[PDB]
Amino acid sequence: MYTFVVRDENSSVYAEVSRLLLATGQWKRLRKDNPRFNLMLGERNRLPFGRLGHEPGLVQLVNYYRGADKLCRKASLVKLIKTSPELSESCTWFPESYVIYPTNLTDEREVFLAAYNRRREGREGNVWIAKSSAGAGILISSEASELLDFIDEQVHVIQKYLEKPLLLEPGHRKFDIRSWVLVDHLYNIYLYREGVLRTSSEPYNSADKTCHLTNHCIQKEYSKNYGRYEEGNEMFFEEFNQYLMDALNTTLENSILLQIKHIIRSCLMCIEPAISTKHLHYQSFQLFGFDFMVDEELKVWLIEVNGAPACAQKLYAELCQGIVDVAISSVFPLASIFIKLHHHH
Amino acid sequence: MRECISIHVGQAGVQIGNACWELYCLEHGIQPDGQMPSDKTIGGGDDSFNTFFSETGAGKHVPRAVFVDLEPTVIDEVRTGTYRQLFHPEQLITGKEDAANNYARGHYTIGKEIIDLVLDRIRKLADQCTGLQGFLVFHSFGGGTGSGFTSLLMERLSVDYGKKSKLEFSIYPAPQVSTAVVEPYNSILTTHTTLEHSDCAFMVDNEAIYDICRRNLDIERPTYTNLNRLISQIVSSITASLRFDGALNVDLTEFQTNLVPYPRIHFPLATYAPVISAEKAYHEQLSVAEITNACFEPANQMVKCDPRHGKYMACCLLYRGDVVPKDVNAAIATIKTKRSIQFVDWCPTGFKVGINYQPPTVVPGGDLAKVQRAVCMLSNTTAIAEAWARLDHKFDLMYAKRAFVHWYVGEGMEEGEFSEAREDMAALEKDYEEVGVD
Amino acid sequence: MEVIELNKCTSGQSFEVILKPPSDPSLEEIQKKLEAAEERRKYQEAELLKHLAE
Amino acid sequence: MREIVHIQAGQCGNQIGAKFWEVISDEHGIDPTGSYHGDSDLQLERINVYYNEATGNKYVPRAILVDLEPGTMDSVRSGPFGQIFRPDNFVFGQSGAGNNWAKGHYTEGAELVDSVLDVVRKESESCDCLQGFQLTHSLGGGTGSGMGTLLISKIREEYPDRIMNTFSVMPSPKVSDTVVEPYNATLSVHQLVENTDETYCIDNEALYDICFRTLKLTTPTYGDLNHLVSATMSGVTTCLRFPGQLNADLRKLAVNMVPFPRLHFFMPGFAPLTSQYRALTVPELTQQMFDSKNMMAACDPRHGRYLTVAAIFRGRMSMKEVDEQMLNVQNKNSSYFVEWIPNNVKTAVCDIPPRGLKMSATFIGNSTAIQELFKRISEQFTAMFRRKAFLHWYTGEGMDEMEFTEAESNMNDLVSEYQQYQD
Ligand SMILES: Nc1nc2c(ncn2[C@@H]2O[C@H](COP(=O)(O)OP(=O)(O)OP(=O)(O)O)[C@@H](O)[C@H]2O)c(=O)[nH]1
Ligand SMILES: Nc1ncnc2c1ncn2[C@@H]1O[C@H](COP(=O)(O)OP(=O)(O)CP(=O)(O)O)[C@@H](O)[C@H]1O
Ligand SMILES: Nc1nc2c(ncn2[C@@H]2O[C@H](COP(=O)(O)OP(=O)(O)O)[C@@H](O)[C@H]2O)c(=O)[nH]1
Ligand SMILES: [Ca+2]
Ligand SMILES: [Ca+2]
Ligand SMILES: [Ca+2]
Ligand SMILES: [Mg+2]
Ligand SMILES: [Mg+2]
Ligand SMILES: [Mg+2]
Repeated sequence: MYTFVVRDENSSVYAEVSRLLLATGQWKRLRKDNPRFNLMLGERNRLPFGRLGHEPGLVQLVNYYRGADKLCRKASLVKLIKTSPELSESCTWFPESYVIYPTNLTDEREVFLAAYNRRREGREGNVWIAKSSAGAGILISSEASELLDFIDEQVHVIQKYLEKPLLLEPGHRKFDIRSWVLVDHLYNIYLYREGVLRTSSEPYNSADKTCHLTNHCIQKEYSKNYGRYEEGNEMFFEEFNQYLMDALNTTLENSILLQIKHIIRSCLMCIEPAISTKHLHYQSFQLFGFDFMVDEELKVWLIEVNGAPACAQKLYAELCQGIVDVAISSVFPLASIFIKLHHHH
Repeated sequence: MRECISIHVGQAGVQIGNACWELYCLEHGIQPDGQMPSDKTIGGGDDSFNTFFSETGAGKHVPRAVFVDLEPTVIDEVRTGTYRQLFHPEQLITGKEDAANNYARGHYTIGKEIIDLVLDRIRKLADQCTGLQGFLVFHSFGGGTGSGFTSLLMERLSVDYGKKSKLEFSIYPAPQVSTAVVEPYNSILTTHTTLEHSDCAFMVDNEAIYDICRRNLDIERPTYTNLNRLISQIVSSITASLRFDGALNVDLTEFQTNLVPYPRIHFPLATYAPVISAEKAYHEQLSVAEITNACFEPANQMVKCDPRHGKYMACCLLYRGDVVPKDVNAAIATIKTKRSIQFVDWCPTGFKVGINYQPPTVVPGGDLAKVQRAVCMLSNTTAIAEAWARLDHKFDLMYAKRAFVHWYVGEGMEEGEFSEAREDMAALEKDYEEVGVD
Repeated sequence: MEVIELNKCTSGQSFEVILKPPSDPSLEEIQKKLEAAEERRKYQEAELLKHLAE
Repeated sequence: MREIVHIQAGQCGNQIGAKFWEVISDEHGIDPTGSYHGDSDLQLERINVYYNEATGNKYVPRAILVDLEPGTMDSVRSGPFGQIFRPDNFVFGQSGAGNNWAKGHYTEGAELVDSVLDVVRKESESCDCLQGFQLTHSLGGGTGSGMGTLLISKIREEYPDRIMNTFSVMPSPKVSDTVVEPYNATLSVHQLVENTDETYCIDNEALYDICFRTLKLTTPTYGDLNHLVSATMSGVTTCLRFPGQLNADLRKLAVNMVPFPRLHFFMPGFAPLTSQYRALTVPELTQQMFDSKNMMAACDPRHGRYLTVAAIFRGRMSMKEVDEQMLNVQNKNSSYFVEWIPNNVKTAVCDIPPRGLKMSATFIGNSTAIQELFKRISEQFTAMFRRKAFLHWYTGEGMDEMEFTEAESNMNDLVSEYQQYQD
């Protein structure tokens, strides 16, 4: 009879995991402040990692990797890619990005302007985007003056805006690919076989942020074609793969999925020495949400990594069961839907 | 040559002290009767080992140590132990009824009645010193005497020896061997009143020592004897520079200079390697790189915590045995390319290295196997604050209900001292977070 | 990686390696606290004896 | 040399006290003549805690026998180990107490208490470092209950800085002698709330059920009930009588067991309880030790929460497996241990097992479920007091109805205090 505690009532993913654990009849839930637990579904902010692994006779497992925020923060991700030799500033699958602290507060203002002028002089597309972790507040402009003035009005980052995205037909619309990745206590990297494309219901216009931001909340609030093409502006891999074969004469695995798996491994292997719990007094696993962008050349670009992601309604049951199977039951056995990305530890 | 006086308070302090001086004698070739054949200066001398041992006209090398306990049962072991001939009776001070795991009882009630006697006995040893550096104080956090009387003694020492340095070896409480539920109370109370009086304190979590004994020594249920044997090895590695010829950490002042840039943050993390079981007849001797790499494994630290999620302010490598500087630098370079070692911006990213050619000494018949080379790393990491957070959380749980508080108030202590000590720990935790977190 | 302050003797040697440059209460007050606490004990015990006398 | 002074008062107190000394005397190798004939130095390591040493290498129990009638103490002197007690330590009157708390506390008992304190003073004066006192008595009678609590009050006045510990037998209508037992017990409980640091609550209802339901004794006698108490008292005092690290003295035990001064009433438990040669594994001891059927207070532990717990394992066994099983109990039933007292369960192990057993376990629990015991006594008290029934036995000794009203309120407060910490 294993025990666990719930410290994040707003987690829809682990609310199902907690429900599944109870349904097994072998997991007993405890008060959120009871220390004699085997598993902790910890809170998002200020998770007391320092108090884990100090209970004699209790194998303790938590659903978050301490130090993973470096990968799940806008500014942190940019700094990690540039400063990490495994990724290097010459990274080809990550858009050119710069960290810009507001003037009312190192910083990369002068470095950003140096590359901006090169594009303006070189006649190249000089459209950038500004964003931060304190958003639902994103500004897309071709003038660097508006981007810098907007930040001054929270640390923000500016990266190159992909002006040539792969547009789905019919519709001539934008989209993004969400991939769920589970890393267990052994640091095996499991990629959920099922992905989702959060597509924009409005035609892409390169000359209004409704057709540029593929967020599910913006498409269901400011878009007038929500659910026209696919239910909830969510196209799954089965349909997307069929489209790639009919339109571009290729498969999702070859044109896109190979680059996605390559990007997932590079990011997770880079921080492995810093967050691995191999020889630690407590063990960690975590579910990640990778968001990618595809251009017209079928090149995959990494946009953001979410450490506390949600899941598609139709995929909650399958994914949450996989979490219990490979992540929880592997440490606490009771009485595949993932693709293992093998690597060197 | 400048003398150091060792002070052992309470059961934990006394028993750990007994194991250390046993190891010192083996290391310096001092026999149980106090004779030292290698010492050719009979009755005197200013050698490195004389910082811990005085010499009589008859050639006896008497440790510069004082043993104090509010109950006589533990110190009576030393009076009839193997090394009973080392200490003269004036060095062993015992009461009749102990502090009953009550800080207030050890600090106010019983401590007030024996404090003057302890100081007078310490004064006797101080008068034998041409130039006293300071004191080394051994005690537990959780015991009533170790916590309550130690804090009273540290205050008086600051008054009577204002210019002398004071270092601590403190036993952090662990339930697997704990003897009282109020040990979180006593830990915070003693840390609050001792913080401004200690220049450098080496905390040893019994949990870490307990698990190292079970994992590396194959001891199913480690006892205090098993724990103290291992603790004495770490203590010996820390004090070896004071007892042998060398150029690193040659005096107590250098410990603060090299390990403590900020006074309040004076709790360095100790990591030791290798710990090999004596039952293993033949064990593959570890290299310099391997034992150096093990210094960055939480499983070998005296306090379980993750330095990867903190920042370093200083770091010393204390090697014993077959170790040359060339091999140390090669191991350090490799570790930098595979480990997460973040220093604070206002400090250089480097290591102070000390090498003593004599390999570690092991007590005959003990549980530790003889090794050709060993290392103890002393790093001032903010990650050690995890031990404060754990301790403070348990304090908060009990104090919110005032559980057991009446025992302390009944001894004359005011309830306000609880919240005062807790607020000081809250500030201490805040300082660590400001230094190690962005 | 720079090695500095190399000191060698018969029993060992020490040195430093740099990998990157940087970027009390008086005796009077003590006795007052001890006596203050002892006085509170006397007050508490006197009240108990008063209670037992009733 | 931390000595304990033992006091046994009244019929129940002296009959159980005598059996206790018979049991521990056998464990320490002391014969009825006071001579030691053991075979292990662990028996004499802490022998002075309960025994004085006289001329000729004789060990004399540091026990004082008190009663307002000579009957029971005459049987003790003429019974097993009767000659081992110090003759001058028999302090008795002739009138009796008629199962009347007022007689023991105010009239008959007051006439005799000074001579008892003289013997206590003589025993304490020859102590190197007196820990405190342990009193064995019942609460339902007159001498143990009334004069027992009077002794405690006067001992505390003369030795205020000493620990006061009692083994108190709680009355039950199942095993009852008089209808006034709830009166005597209620009056005594308030005395204990104020003047003791540790009270082991022994409920005669539980002892009878164990003898009948568990031990298969169709017609249990007081002698059978006292067998359980003897074995329980030996277990709870193990940490005091043998070399150990946890709860080795009365004060440290109180510090570990009593988070609040008034909540110092403990539920004792013993295991095994067999009707007999089969070996009992460490997991089996642990389960039985925490089983309500092995408790002595007749209180369901699942009806409350454990503030603190002291466990003692006796015999040659795997201390590793002991720690594992204890951690399994806490981790599999953590809801029954308060979370605001971290690591409130302490475990001790002793190599010397009790007679006739290779392995045994003793349970000492401070549970809020003990309020059920005080509620039960309060209901029986009120059922009679609402009609002032049988009060004349007490008003005839000078007591007033107001004193009964205050005792009723005091125990209802004690019940309320337990209820706030159970939530
Ligand atoms: N490592 C180690 N820890 C010990 C030893 N003895 C006691 N402890 C720890 O110290 C704490 C209890 O403090 P003690 O030193 O035993 O108590 P004390 O200092 O004698 O003070 P009193 O309450 O008066 O007995 C517990 O957490 C024990 O685990 C020992 O020999 N070695
Ligand atoms: N460099 C870039 N080039 C093109 N489009 C971009 C872009 N950066 C962001 N976007 C667009 O903006 C949308 C939202 O950006 P981002 O993913 O940073 O927001 P968010 O983090 O609030 C949503 P989520 O957490 O679901 O990823 C993306 O889904 C994408 O459509
Ligand atoms: N367990 C046990 N209980 C007893 C014994 N004798 C009496 N009692 C209980 O004690 C109460 C009577 O008190 P008693 O000791 O006889 O009165 P006293 O002599 O005036 O103190 C009743 O509740 C009895 O059930 C005994 O030998 N063993
Ligand atoms: Ca000499
Ligand atoms: Ca000072
Ligand atoms: Ca008379
Ligand atoms: Mg995101
Ligand atoms: Mg002690
Ligand atoms: Mg009777």
